[PDB]
Formats: sequence, C-alpha cells, structure tokens
Amino acid sequence: GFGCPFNENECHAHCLSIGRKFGFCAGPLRATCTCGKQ
Repeated sequence: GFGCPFNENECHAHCLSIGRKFGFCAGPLRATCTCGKQ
C-alpha cells in the first residue's frame, strides 16, 4: 500500500491524523491507506 510495507508508521500516523484512530495501507501498490473508520 501507500504506507506499509515501506513506511507503516507514516501511513498509520497519517491516517491517525485525519481523525481515524486505526488504519493500515490499502492495496498492494502505493495507492492509499485503509483506515479502520474509512
């Protein structure tokens, strides 16, 4: 995905910064991140 496996901390913190409290990278390619609450 966008963050993992490259930078999970970034994707994670990034998603966490948009209100979401959890989330990971969405898709295999560096597209976006899948937040736990969209």
